[PDB]
Amino acid sequence: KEKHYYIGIIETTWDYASDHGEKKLISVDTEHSNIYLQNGPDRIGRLYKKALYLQYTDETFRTTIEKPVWLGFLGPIIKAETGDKVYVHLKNLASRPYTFHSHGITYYKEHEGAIYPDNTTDFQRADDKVYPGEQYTYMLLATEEQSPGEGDGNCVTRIYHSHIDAPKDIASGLIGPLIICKKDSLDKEKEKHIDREFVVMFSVVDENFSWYLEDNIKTYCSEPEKVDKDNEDFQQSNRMYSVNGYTFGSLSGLSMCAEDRVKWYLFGMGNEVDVHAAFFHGQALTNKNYRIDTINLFPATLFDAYMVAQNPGEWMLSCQNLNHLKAGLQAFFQVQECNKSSSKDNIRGKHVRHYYIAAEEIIWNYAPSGIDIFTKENLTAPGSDSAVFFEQGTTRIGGSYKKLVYREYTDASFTNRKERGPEEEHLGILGPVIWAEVGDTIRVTFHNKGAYPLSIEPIGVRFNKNNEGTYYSPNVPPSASHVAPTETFTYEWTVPKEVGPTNADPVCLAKMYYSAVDPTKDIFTGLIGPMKICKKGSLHANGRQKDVDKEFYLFPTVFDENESLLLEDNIRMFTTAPDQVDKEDEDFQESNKMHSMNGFMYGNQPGLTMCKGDSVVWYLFSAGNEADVHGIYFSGNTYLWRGERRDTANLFPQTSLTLHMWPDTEGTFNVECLTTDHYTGGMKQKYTVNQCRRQSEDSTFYLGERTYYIAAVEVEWDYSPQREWEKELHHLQEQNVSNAFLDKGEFYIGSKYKKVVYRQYTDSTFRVPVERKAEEEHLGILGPQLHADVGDKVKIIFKNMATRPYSIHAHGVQTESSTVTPTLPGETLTYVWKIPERSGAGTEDSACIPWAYYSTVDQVKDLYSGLIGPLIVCRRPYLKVFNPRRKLEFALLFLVFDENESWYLDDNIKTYSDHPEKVNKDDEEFIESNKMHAINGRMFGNLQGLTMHVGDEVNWYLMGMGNEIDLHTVHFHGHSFQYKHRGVYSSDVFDIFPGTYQTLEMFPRTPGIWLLHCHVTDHIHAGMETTYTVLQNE
Amino acid sequence: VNCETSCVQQPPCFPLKIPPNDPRIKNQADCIPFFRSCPACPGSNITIRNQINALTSFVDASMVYGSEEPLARNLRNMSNQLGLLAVNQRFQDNGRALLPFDNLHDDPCLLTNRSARIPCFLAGDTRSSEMPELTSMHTLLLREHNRLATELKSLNPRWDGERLYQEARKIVGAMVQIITYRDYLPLVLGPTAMRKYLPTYRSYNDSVDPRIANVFTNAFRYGHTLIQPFMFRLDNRYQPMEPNPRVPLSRVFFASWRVVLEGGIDPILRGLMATPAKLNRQNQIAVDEIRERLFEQVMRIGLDLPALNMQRSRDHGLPGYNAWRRFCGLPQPETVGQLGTVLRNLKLARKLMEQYGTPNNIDIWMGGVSEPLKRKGRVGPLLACIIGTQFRKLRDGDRFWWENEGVFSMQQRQALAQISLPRIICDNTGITTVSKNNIFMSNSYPRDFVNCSTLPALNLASWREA
Amino acid sequence: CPEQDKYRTITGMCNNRRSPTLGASNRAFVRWLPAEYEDGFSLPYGWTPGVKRNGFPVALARAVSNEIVRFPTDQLTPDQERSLMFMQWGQLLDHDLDFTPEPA
Ligand code: HEM
Ligand SMILES: *[C@@H]1O[C@H](CO)[C@@H](O[C@@H]2O[C@H](CO)[C@@H](O[C@@H]3O[C@H](CO)[C@@H](O)[C@H](O)[C@@H]3O)[C@H](O)[C@H]2NC(C)=O)[C@H](O)[C@H]1NC(C)=O
Ligand SMILES: *[C@@H]1O[C@H](CO)[C@@H](O)[C@H](O)[C@H]1NC(C)=O
Ligand SMILES: *[C@@H]1O[C@H](CO)[C@@H](O)[C@H](O)[C@H]1NC(C)=O
Ligand SMILES: *[C@@H]1O[C@H](CO)[C@@H](O)[C@H](O)[C@H]1NC(C)=O
Ligand SMILES: *[C@@H]1O[C@H](CO)[C@@H](O)[C@H](O)[C@H]1NC(C)=O
Ligand SMILES: [Cu+2]
Ligand SMILES: [Cu+2]
Ligand SMILES: [Cu+2]
Ligand SMILES: [Cu+2]
Ligand SMILES: [Cu+2]
Ligand SMILES: [Cu+2]
Repeated sequence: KEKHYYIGIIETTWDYASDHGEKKLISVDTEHSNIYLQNGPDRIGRLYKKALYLQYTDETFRTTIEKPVWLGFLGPIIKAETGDKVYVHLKNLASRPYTFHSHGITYYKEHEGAIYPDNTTDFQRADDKVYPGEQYTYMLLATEEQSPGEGDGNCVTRIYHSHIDAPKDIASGLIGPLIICKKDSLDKEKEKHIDREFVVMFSVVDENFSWYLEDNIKTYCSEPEKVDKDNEDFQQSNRMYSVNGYTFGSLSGLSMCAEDRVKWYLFGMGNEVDVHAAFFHGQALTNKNYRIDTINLFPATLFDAYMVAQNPGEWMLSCQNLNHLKAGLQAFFQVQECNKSSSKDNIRGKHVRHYYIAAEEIIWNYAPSGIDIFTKENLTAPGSDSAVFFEQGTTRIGGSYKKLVYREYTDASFTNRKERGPEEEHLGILGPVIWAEVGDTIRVTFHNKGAYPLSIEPIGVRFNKNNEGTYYSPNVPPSASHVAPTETFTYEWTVPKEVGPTNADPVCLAKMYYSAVDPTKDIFTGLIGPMKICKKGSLHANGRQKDVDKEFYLFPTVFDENESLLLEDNIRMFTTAPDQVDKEDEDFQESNKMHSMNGFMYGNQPGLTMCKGDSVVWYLFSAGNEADVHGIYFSGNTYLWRGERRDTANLFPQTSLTLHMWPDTEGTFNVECLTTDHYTGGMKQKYTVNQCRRQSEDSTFYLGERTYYIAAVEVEWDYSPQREWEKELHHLQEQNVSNAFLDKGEFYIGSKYKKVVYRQYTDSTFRVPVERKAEEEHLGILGPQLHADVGDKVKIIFKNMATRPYSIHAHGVQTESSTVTPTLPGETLTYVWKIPERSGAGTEDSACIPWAYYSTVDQVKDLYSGLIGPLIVCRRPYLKVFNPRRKLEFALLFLVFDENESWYLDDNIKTYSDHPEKVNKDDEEFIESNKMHAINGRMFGNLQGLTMHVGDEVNWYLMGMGNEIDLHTVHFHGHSFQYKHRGVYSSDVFDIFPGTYQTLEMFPRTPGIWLLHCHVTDHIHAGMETTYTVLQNE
Repeated sequence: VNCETSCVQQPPCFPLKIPPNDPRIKNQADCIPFFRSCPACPGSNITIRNQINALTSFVDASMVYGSEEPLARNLRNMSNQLGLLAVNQRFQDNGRALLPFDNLHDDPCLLTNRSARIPCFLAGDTRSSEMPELTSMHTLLLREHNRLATELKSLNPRWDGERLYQEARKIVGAMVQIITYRDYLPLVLGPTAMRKYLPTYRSYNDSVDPRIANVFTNAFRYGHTLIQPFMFRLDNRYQPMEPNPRVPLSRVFFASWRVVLEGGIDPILRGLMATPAKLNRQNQIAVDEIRERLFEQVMRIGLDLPALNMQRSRDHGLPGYNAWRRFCGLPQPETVGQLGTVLRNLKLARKLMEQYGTPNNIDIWMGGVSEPLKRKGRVGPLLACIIGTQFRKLRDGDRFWWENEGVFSMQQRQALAQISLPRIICDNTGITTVSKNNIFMSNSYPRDFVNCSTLPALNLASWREA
Repeated sequence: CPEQDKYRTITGMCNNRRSPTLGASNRAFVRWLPAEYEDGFSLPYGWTPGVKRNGFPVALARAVSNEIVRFPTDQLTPDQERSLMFMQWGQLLDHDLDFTPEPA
């Protein structure tokens, strides 16, 4: 099919919450909508003049195609099949130049629609600039490289938007979805064997980043002289927590039937705070044929869903994000009787599992011992990291908190306890682990004894309309929504095969339950509990898995006691002067914020013991807000998740994953969250492996015995050696134009920093450094590409030429001990790096996978001082026994380098600053002036070396490290990639977080240089972007 | 030093030099690549260099299940409690199971056919993809495991994944043993050598060393003399399958794509059953497909299998022909006329004396395969002795031998005694007409063929726990 | 080794209870005759130029193959009493018994 849609950009008045009456929302307190929607002489209101994509019938733009009303402000539904030459006729009636730039569809430079430096003539720059009163024809093509992968379904999620200054057009509204699908999956533009198709876009669309924002204020605000644009509360009222624009559940037309085979294309967009967790209330969904409930959406993240409509009623599609959930990021939908016409299962009353939990209040000390175990430093050490949290004084509470939490009882009387054995010793702040098989019927007798009404919200089981924990609506006695301080309610959940794990998922899956009256506040009180829904014929009578040795439940999260209802109590009870307690102070809020793992901080969680030969099945889950971006790391051990082998697991509010592991190294290891402000913030722990199997001389398997020479050397690091890529970009955007990171001004540092990196030397002399060849020139700040093949023995003969102690160590690589010894100024040491099968790729991993080799002297500060490098652990017959191989290998580290958190800040303040006597490290403007947003350590199209040929196989190893604000959405222009063994999955916008390491296989064909960037507003504007050169044959 | 691209004789390489007037390799500066086997004790000035067995010596179907714990786990289906071995996640052979692929970095598969993009298979042993006929046997046994685990789930519902897998593993392992000892070994050794070296089993002897002798790694390579120069594919009526009924063997090595894209494993098993093997004759030892073009598609130069065998015995420091003769209580010819008498072939004795100068120096494989075959057997007296001795030790020194008491019950042993390879093919493929027992003798269609319906299937009754 | 076990271990360990590694994987082969090396303990025959074995020059493996193994394929004799499956069980069986590792 030659498809010809006629896109048109207009400038219309858009209603964010189109009423019309009358809603009560989850945790929303009525008189709170007006924070974002009410119009006065200071607030802009609910209506906003915005740029919008519209579909038209004719080359003559006079009559529009009506858009689905659930689609909101998004551009018209564009679909493309494998080999379809889809044309796009864009017209711009708007007052400013825009564009059409599309994801995951092949285009020539004459039809990209994304402006940025790219040594190209005018003819190939006409698409890049479409002014008012202009028309352009965008010739697109869905190729074999671009179409859905093997493991994908028939259709996959894609997008399109205007691309002069990426985010500022999107925030102005210009964002439309594309639905890329296989060659013959569609009939009448409708996917074969699909009842309904709905597009869902979660985006806290920030109107402060919109062009028209300026012309939005002249009209609706009664006083355009009393308003500052640098005003946080004015900036808060304009951030629109919106799924398709319609905020506070104002989203309409979402009408679906019973047994309706419904497809969901959900994608996230915005900025750093756009940390999304979508969930369908009492609905079962499937991704890549895996059972899920909570999706995680982030800027430009492309994701699809298949759900069989079940359990009729009027439900909720809410944002997990507890801050987003208290900002009306919700949407109602109806499943109706029409009536079926099939049932399936079936089994309401069968296997009856009965639990008798009860809520109660206690003194919960986070670090019971009173000592940070990692160093033996105590919690009240002067000035220290842990001091700020664990100080008890005038206005600081200390280590103890009053917290309502779940605890299980044996029977209906609630008089005597079911006691916690050695297994339940690790749970702590977590309540009882509730577990079920497929076919069972779970009944929970909840006896609340706390002075606030509560409930229980299970995630992973089906529950009827009158057994739901939370309340929400389009329109005494003890119920399900409300369980008063004195009351008792009996829940009744159903768990069939329509909500249970399918063939593709492992035996048990990680799930969770939490009180659902005000989950933005109830959870932070500690009313969270682990769940474990499992298949038919699996668990023993006691509850565990057959032939699985240990079962662990870790719930790493930032417990915000400020959000706790027991805030007023904890103030009165532990602080010396309760009168002086300032709730609206930013130093006080960070104290009650307690970065923990199961309610334990700094390594105090026990009960995490296992032997050398156990079948360890970790069940993880998380909660919280846009700060909860986790990277839970297991040192010296590798787990298997869905045939993907990692050591670092990623969590976001309401994520729940089941990791499988088997210990091989004896020792006291670490459960440290890689997130650099959580780690020093209190999210690091200890798990132990004993010896319960005779030693027995092993090491009979050494198919390789390599030796490498690394050195932590110091040189001046230039983040932008030439700022010439910066000017052309801004110029081509008409932009102006200040740079907070690079410009020097009066006292700031600029681009040049004295940093410490690894480098490759010839030998033991450390006199002749290895020369970095053209193919390996893309490394930048990163060290030499270490290659290890399953069965190798990698020798690192490290030297520390730096002036202070550093250390070399890898991710997931097997070592001898549980400790990495630091090396000193002048010293030489040898670090044995063993490469077993478990340190290699999994059956669903691409044979060449990356690991991050780092430093253990100060993994927070050394990281930001410049210690990072890629380890490439491949399979076996890859090496060619030589070197040069026709499989281009690129490694890219996506990290916001916090120059503040270096060992050489005070040396950067003295050497390069014009006026050092005017630098206060505690200024946010200067702290921002030193967070250089750089891939591989190079900003604003500075990263060279990226060059490949037409008809090449180009490997991309993407490494994620850093902080809470280090969520990075890696996007390639002009071409997509393919993940999963054999390249079964395909995507052009990937999710890279502090801890994730992934190979991406790209098959390029179009010649020319292409924009390579993260897709986060701030980060893009922070120069986190480069290019790659695909050249045509000789 | 890279042994694959360099002809320099430095560790861990030992390249085979090229003689003048070589029928193929014209450049005497060239060589056939060769990696010395891994030493048991690297860099020792004390130990005498010995080599490592990466597998369990026992006949326990380790080629199916693996011999190391990481692999053995990864070969199982951990997505349920059915006790299954993982199957391919992209392809099926007419709705029947294949092997889980392994990622294409640059494994030998993506080399046999570039555009097909079929990687090597993953099995209990790293060599399952070497020839498609071998692949077909791996696939066959993997199907039989999953079939046995299924039937055992219905017969014993209380059983979990572990119990099902172990019980199905215990069966497959016993089936490999029965076929090997009952059908295969008498046809290798002949009646006389069978009676001598493999007497009737009595019970398990804990004083019998079950380890594979270094020499067996070379001596059992007699099978290289049985290789036909083609892979033979036959259709459902056992007629040549078009358009490639006879694929030269140098185009099938590591050709995993032929299993996946060229009709599955049925035309292969049929071709194995209804085509004769090559006979080992004294002037017709081994075909040029393995002598001249071994692994031609997956490396820089065609290898010479017989020459590698000889280079390997030296690498392993194996004594010569006469030393093994003396070990076996066999007379040692010292002159050319004596070697002529022992080989019952003077012309070949001469060729050997021209090469080696004395019979003492003849490499074990060459001397072994040169000896005239025993009646109703396919090795000579020296190989018979080495091969025979090895399998007696593997039988008598296995605690889990299917006939050893307590391994199986009496009724289980009785039920197992009814298995056969033909029946396994009947139970796990789209093939409905198979060879008459003995499968290793029959090979003429339709003379030596019966229908699957005539063969009783295995009775799992005595496996009911009740 | 446990007192009781109905199933084999994967490694083969504990099959012999008196010597539990016998037959197990990743162990040195047994030697039925003492090893014959050019230096008597490691170096293979044909490693050092001019160094004879048992008083005679070591023949190149490739030359023995050319003069003794090589035959024209049109002279090939099909076994009238063995099938190609006889060849294939042999290889399958060998792979149940031994694999001799080399450096990658
Ligand atoms: C598709 C046909 C076959 C091919 C391509 C093949 C190829 C090979 C190769 C390349 C080696 C290693 C050579 C070296 O570098 O020293 C080898 C060794 C071996 N093969 Fe063959 N083989 C096949 C058939 C057979 C048969 C039919 C038998 C026995 C009935 C056999 C017995 C073995 C044994 C016992 C070894 C030594 C294995 C070890 O311990 O590592 N082969 N073969
Ligand atoms: C079970 O297996 C073991 C091993 O085959 C049998 O032991 C073997 O028995 C023979 C004869 O009794 C031993 O040979 C002897 O050598 C000595 C020392 O040179 C010599 O003095 C005698 O002339 C005799 O030839 C052989 O060493 C021995 N092997 C081992 C490993 O101990 C055993 O008898 C078998 N038992 C049963 C019940 O079948
Ligand atoms: C583009 O061409 C210009 C010269 O016209 C040159 O500055 C530059 O090398 C080219 N761009 C890149 C980064 O390859
Ligand atoms: C930590 O040190 C303080 C003094 O700085 C001391 O009072 C306290 O005992 C120490 N902490 C503990 C609980 O050991
Ligand atoms: C496991 O078994 C199920 C049911 O037979 C099958 O569909 C699935 O493909 C298997 N999984 C693997 C990884 O082989
Ligand atoms: C390789 O496989 C393809 C199928 O992908 C087939 O059509 C082609 O004949 C094969 N190539 C050769 C050289 O046999
Ligand atoms: Cu985009
Ligand atoms: Cu964290
Ligand atoms: Cu980024
Ligand atoms: Cu793009
Ligand atoms: Cu872009
Ligand atoms: Cu920033």
